[PDB]
Amino acid sequence: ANNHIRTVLKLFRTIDLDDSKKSFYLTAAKYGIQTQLREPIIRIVGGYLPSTKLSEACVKNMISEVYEIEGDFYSKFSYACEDHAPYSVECLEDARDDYLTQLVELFKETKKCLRE
Ligand SMILES: [Br-]
Ligand SMILES: [Br-]
Repeated sequence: ANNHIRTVLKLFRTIDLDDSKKSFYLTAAKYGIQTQLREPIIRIVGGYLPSTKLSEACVKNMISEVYEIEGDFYSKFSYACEDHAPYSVECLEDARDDYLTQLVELFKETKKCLRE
């Protein structure tokens, strides 16, 4: 219900990816989080009855893993980019598929623990 939506949106708003990173990188990283995690989780918890207990521990662990997954994306976009110059669109594109794959796997695991 809308109480669960509020709780989940507030937790997603705590995600700080470092807004001084390249604008086009942040656009991609945030869009992946939005489309692979925030929107599908909001769809799920919006359907709960208002009295249903949502596992905040489950959502908070999901948030923690987003930082790890985005940090990996950023390293491969920048200094650890192998085949192209750091910050190049090739580096972003070359790392983006795996970033999204990791977010999809995190979504699948998070779904299992959402209900307390
Ligand atoms: Br949403
Ligand atoms: Br329910």
